[PDB]
Amino acid sequence: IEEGKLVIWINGDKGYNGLAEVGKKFEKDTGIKVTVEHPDKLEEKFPQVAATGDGPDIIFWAHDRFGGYAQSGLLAEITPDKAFQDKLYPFTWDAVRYNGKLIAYPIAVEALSLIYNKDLLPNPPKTWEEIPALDKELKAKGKSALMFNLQEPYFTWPLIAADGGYAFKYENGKYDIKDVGVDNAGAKAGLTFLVDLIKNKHMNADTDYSIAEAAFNKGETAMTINGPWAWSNIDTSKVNYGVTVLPTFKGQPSKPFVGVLSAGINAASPNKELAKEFLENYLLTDEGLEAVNKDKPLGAVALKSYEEELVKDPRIAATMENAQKGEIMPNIPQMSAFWYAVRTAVINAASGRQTVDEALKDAQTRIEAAAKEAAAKEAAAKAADTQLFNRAVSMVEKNKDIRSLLQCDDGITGKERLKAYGELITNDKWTRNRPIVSTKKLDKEGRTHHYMRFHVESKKKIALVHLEAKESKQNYQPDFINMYVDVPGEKRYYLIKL
Repeated sequence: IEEGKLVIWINGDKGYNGLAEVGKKFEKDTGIKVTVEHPDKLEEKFPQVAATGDGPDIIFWAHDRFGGYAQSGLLAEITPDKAFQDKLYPFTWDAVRYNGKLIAYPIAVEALSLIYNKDLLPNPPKTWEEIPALDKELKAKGKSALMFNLQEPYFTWPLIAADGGYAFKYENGKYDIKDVGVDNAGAKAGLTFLVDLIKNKHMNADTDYSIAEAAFNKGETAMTINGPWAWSNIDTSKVNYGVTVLPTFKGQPSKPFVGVLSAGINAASPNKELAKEFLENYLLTDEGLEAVNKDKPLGAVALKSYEEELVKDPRIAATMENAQKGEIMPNIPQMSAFWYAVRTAVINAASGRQTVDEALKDAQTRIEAAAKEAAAKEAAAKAADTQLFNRAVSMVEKNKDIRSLLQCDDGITGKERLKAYGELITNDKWTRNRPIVSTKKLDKEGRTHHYMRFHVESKKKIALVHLEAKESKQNYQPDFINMYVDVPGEKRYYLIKL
């Protein structure tokens, strides 16, 4: 990655010519060249090139893919101040957090809405419960009330979640991956309502994306559930349509999954401050987003000032309302198990191959099984820190010069047993437990650097040890490249220098 310029990757269905115009304005004002590219499979290539210290400085993609990048240490923690954060809707910041850290800037927000035919239905239903009666009325006119894709859980989840289903619990700013909400009472109630619509012939278990789109766009059904990617085909159909809040179920909003197009900074980039400057001062502004939107519509946006302009279009207002009431898509890898399992559950419940309770219990079990590891990854990460600490403690306590600085009680009867432990303030947080931890950065070459501090104590002195270790390409264990000890009243002592 070249220092003093920015390279940006974004998908080829986005407004990349518009983004390139924001880049040319940045360059006009600052002298810094901005190059926008839209390589195919950028989301698969990114983690491969970033790990070698290559790739773009900034990547734009749906927020949920960034959890895996962050787990791999490939995204830099971003540093917007609180004034900047207050310029975006607060829920959007929840979509770009991993391990308690902000790892991308939210740009736009997408979610399913209720799309309705204003000529058949000028007053669409506020509740799911009223849809059976409305269908009876529309059936008498040779129409139906509602058709939408029943094959895919992304489309059926909004109803299943409404009364309390959820993929994984989000609480205290993070996911509890072992806390899955697929076979709880809320999910059962929503899926039973869906299956009852099918049993009562208000919907057909075979309806899929194409069949529902064709019925709505031909004026055969009064409503569908779909997202903003579908609006252009309806425009061509000339159906007189509106877009509105999804119906409530048991008095609770339907909860569609929310996707937040976000901009992440490559952890290996030598241009992190330039990327922040571009993103905060040029892109996430009314003028910057307008330029992107004019090329290809962003939909609803995270930036309050520009969203307040876009909602002149009530369809955009509806996307945002549904998104604010929705479930942010989780950014953790066990969602692959969620999709696989809930897809079978909903198909089987809708076909009658299983009951709702059996279908959802089987799904819940499969997801929990998938979630049983993942402890393992953070456990292994912690054990890597414990190994760095134990190696460093051994080096320090074997060093004659450091023992002397610590005024160790050593002599013919024995050597003093030193204690070692972490700090009371760790990453600016009160930690009475004195934890052993490192922080990580990626260098220009994509190699991981680990930074750790800990105390060593003799009866006479308590010192602070600092170390930096660098990932090895030959060995599992990293190499120490810097290590020093500050003993009060003494000169800093380097065990390893540079």
